[PDB]
Amino acid sequence: GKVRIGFYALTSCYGCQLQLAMMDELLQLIPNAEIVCWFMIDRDSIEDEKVDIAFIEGSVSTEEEVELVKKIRENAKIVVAVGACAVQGGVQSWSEKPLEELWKKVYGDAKVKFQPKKAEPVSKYIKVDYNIYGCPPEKKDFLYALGTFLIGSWPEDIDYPVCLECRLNGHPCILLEKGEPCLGPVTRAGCNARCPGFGVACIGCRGAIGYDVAWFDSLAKVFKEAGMTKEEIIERMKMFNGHDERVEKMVAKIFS
Amino acid sequence: LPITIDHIARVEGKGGVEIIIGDDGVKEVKLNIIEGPRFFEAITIGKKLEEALAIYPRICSFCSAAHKLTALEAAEKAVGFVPREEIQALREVLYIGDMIESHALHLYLLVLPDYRGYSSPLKMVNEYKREIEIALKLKNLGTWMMDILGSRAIHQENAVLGGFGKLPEKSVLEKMKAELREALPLAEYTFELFAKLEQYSEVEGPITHLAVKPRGDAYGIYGDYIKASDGEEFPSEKYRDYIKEFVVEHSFAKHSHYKGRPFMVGAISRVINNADLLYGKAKELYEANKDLLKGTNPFANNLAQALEIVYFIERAIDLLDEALAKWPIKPRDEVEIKDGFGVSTTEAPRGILVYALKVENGRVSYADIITPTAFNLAMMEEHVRMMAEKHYNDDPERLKILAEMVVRAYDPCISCSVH
Ligand code: SF4
Ligand code: SF4
Ligand code: SF4
Ligand code: FCO
Ligand SMILES: [Cl-]
Ligand code: NI
Repeated sequence: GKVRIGFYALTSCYGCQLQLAMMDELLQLIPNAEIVCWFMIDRDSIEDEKVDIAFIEGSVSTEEEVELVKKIRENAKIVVAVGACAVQGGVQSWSEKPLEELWKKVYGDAKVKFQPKKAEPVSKYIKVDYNIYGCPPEKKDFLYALGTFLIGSWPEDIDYPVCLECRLNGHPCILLEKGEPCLGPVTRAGCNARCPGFGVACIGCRGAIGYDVAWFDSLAKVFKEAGMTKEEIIERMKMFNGHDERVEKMVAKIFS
Repeated sequence: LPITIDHIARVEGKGGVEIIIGDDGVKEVKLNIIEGPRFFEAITIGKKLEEALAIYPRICSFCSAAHKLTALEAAEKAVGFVPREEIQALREVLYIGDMIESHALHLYLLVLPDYRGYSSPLKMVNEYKREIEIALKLKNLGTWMMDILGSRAIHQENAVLGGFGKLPEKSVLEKMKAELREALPLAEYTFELFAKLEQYSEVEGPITHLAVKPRGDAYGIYGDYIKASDGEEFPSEKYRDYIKEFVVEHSFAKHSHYKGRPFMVGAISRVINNADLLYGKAKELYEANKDLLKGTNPFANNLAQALEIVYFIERAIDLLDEALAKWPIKPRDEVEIKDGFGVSTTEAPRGILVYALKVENGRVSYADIITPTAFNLAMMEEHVRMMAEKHYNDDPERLKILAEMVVRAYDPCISCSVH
């Protein structure tokens, strides 16, 4: 048989899908596999078909997406949450304001037949078996995962900060020489330190990691010298970790 | 017995079509836009201007750079910054980079399977080797442009307040001008391929076409006046005076009227209002095909995108020449977050994009966004009606194919429509 792969969409910018779709010899790098649901490129997809690997992109932001992830979980052997939207609830997850206030601010008092929920990751409603990180994730994050799966192995995630990748390429640390509030120390690696490589601080697009190794002589020292309060770091980290209940503790520990 | 298309394939975002039919024929076409809302307009209220400026591109991946670059203009108008000549040039060129990649994506991977019998562009790889080879070269030019200048083809963190975080070596821009003018014959090929595709007469009728009038003297993306094809022209900050939105029960996106009627925005709307402003091979391809680029048919949208690919490929060889002649270029300038209000209207690949930003205390107090697909959703509903009326008694799966063909001609990015 062939490995049945599907790709399914919650609420998202479709960028994670588009990154896959733009991988050029994509067909020639999944030769073991067949793509049985992917509505963005295939008019013949079927949603309630069972699959070996399910890729879900986006936050659970409607009542129908709730009942939907319970269907994919039921119909799929491996559930892979893909992207900052599906892994952490995304940039649409960093107001804490309740749904009504947001509904009222954008739509006025109007109503809509469908039911909007508060942005929420896939982990909130079903068991996720793997996460591919980033907003969007790299091409190599998909090559690696699709690659390791289609041989029978199981993929594993990088757990060290961007800073290792930034020093290896020799980028000047814009946190130090420039005092921009780079989230590298607390964002997992993988992107080849793209943003510091262009002279811009990292905004954490690949999800918070724990600062359990003194990669700075004193991150506390630099953070205070360049004038960035604990409240200022926690909020910048919310941009991509609006539901991470440890984020508050990792920062306070840093400033310890 | 309504006829429903639950999930429309080969568009961006989640959407459906449902046709209500009765004794008098077809009564109603509802485009069910279920793509959940993400409340961009609300949650960036009371966040710092750069923090929100970094998040506005996650509205949409196909038009990512259009979002970031239009929101930048608006913020840079609020705080009263003004860019520099060459920083604005390279801005227009990163935008063009998004024009080419989006157009090529849409013409080749989303539309063309319908005319070829294929459910999927992935499938026609071995029957249309030459065509896809050309698709991937044009798409990948545009993708390379956005990597070099924006840092990434999706979500361009190199475009910042005041200019760019880092500008490439001069040799790279010169290689871009090489890769550009090599693409020109591929852009023409595409025009010709699409010039020979059927503009189905069932949707032929009158359309109102709104486009941003370009400042300067060429077919462009930036400007301060919105023309309508009736012969009107109104200022971009007054967009709220001449264009009225409203919720509807079957959509998370907000419809829009101009003088109380549906209109359409995009590549054809720009060709209607602004074709005299072309030049280069685009001019002739327009002048030799005026009867294929009429305002009276949404399928004319597809060929106009092909015509635009040709133009912007030339338009960008000239814009780089401008930037290359302010060499060297300090990549960005200081920007004082003095309070202000700023409205910007650009042409995203799908039509007009309007960002309205207000800054109090270097924070965002007010934000208003309307995406070209949100404009278009009303016209789309009417054109599907005309299709579905000449075929509600045909075979359903056949009705389905042509309804969706109509929808795909707008190049809907639904994610843009529900921000
Ligand atoms: S994670 Fe990022 S790229 Fe992926 S769908 Fe969400 S916003 Fe788009
Ligand atoms: S703090 Fe940022 S700029 Fe400095 S080394 Fe870490 S990732 Fe690079
Ligand atoms: S540097 Fe940070 S924000 Fe930039 S791509 Fe890497 S993880 Fe994402
Ligand atoms: N093109 C495009 Fe996206 C939409 N609608 C934007 O702007
Ligand atoms: Cl057909
Ligand atoms: Ni879009």
